[PDB]
Amino acid sequence: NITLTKRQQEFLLLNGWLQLQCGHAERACILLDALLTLNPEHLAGRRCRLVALLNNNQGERAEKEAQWLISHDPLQAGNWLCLSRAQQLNGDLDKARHAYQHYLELKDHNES
Amino acid sequence: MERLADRALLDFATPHRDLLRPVDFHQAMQGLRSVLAEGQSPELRAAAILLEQMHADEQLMQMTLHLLH
Repeated sequence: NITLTKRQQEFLLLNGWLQLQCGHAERACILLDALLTLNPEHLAGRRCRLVALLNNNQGERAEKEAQWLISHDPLQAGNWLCLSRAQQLNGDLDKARHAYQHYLELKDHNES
Repeated sequence: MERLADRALLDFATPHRDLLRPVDFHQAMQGLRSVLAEGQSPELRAAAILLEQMHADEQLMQMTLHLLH
């Protein structure tokens, strides 16, 4: 079919990351949608697109992406910070507070 | 502080491993547009149209740099 080499996948992830730093959240989502279409298991591409969705005022979609990374990677504290930022954009400040609280617990439990 | 959570999100999105292409950005971009040009899904088409316009805008930059000697 249409395959992407590991060097091409990381190069496409790099371009999506460079657009995110330049305030181009829309262009970052478009590039990373193609990466996660060919390779949905790309873990680094989902984290970068999740932040790109947060900066694009798409909290209803970033919430399901943040909850996706929690089920597939529950040992990362950053997943709850994205969920806290996603649910905050959805008007659920009560749910966003619990997600931020869970982020502070995992972030402190990983440092010593 | 919200400033700490903003940087933590940027660090969370920053991927590890810049570490594969040493000033080979032009050839890596040509190969990327070629693989995405044969896509059918709207995710692959929108990314192909996006990279095509970036390459077209690159020609304006070279003409500006050429006039700057």
